[PDB]
Parts: sequence; C-alpha cells; structure tokens
Amino acid sequence: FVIKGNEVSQIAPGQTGNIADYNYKLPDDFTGCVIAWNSNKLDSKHSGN
Amino acid sequence: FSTPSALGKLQDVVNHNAQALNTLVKQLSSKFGAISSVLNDILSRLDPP
Repeated sequence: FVIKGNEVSQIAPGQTGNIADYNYKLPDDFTGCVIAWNSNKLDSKHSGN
Repeated sequence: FSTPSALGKLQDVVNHNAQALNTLVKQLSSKFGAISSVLNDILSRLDPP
C-alpha cells in the first residue's frame, strides 16, 4: 500500500489514526517486518495524483 | 480476668494473620514502578504495547 509520511508511524502494533483504525491494522502480537520508502519521484504529479 | 496480657500467645496469632492480610491487600495500591496502581487507568491512558 501507499501512505503519507505522517502515517508511516501508524503501520505498527498498537497504533491509532485514520490508517491504523480504518484502512490497515496490524495485530498486537504481530510478527514480521514493516518496510517503507519514499516514492515521491514515482507517485507524485504536478496536478496531483 | 485481671491480666490483659495473659492470653498474648493467642492474640499474637490472630494479630499476625490480620496484619498479613491487611498488608497483602495494601500492596494492591502500590505501583512497583508503574504509572498507576489501577489496571483500568493503564489500559485507558496507554496504547496496548
């Protein structure tokens, strides 16, 4: 999935916010890896994507 | 009848068991390093992890 930088911290166990609560939620006992990187050069447009 | 200390051997047993139970209950109000002694305050103030 694609999210905002201020929402990257929400892809973690126990977090709250519009993404953690309504789009994608991890279990409290989640085991695994959360990998994130900047995609501004690929997803952004001057008109807005 | 006259000597109030005559039965101390039994009164000490009663008092020691009463003190042990009162101490055990009083320990429930301690924090042991936690922010609060009440589980509901911890659950409502902090996120799961």
